[PDB]
Amino acid sequence: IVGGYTCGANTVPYQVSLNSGYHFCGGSLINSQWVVSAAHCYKSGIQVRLGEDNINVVEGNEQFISASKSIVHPSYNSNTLNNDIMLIKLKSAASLNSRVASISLPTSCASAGTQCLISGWGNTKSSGTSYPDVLKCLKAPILSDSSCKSAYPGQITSNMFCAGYLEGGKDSCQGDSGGPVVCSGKLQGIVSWGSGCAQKNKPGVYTKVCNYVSWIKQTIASN
Ligand SMILES: NCc1ccccc1
Ligand SMILES: [Ca+2]
Repeated sequence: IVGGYTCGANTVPYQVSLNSGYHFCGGSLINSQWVVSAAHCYKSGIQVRLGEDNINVVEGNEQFISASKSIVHPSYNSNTLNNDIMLIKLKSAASLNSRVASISLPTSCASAGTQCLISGWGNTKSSGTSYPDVLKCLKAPILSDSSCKSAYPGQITSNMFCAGYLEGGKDSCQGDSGGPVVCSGKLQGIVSWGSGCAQKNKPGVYTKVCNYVSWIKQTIASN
């Protein structure tokens, strides 16, 4: 997250870190057994880390649970990033408490202009590299579809939305991928892609979760 703020420990209780020996992507806990992330975060050998603030210090509220199954969306296209969504099943159920909690799936798609909360442990610099140890947060509005399509001509599908600031300076970044975009208390986006971080006229692009609720619910009911 570039241009954000320190969230505060366990104030984003649905945020997870995906670990393969090191943090590599975020995700969101949607019930006691299942995490949503980005398909482009797929790896074999994922451990899900819940209850984290500092990812390099064991602080006492963590739960570390290995994945038993990953399911990339059937229509994921890694070239275009269309359908950039993946479900991860935990080997055992998480213990839900005030520091580890699920986020609800949406009923309706969020509206342009709504302020959302984006969070992660990704790079904090627009130019250069600095990775934080504690969770960072950013408030950013959903942009109009016409603004989004003008920023990325020929590249925006109906399964994507843009959020952020056309003037630059505040954005998600590398290492935030797969993490949550929460608007009005519901999971509306997944950190997906963009052109760099916090550059002018190049806002972040997010997977539009409201288009996938049927697939999520069917998949959970069968696995
Ligand atoms: N600035 C959007 C973004 C997010 C994740 C990875 C790359 C770019
Ligand atoms: Ca920790």
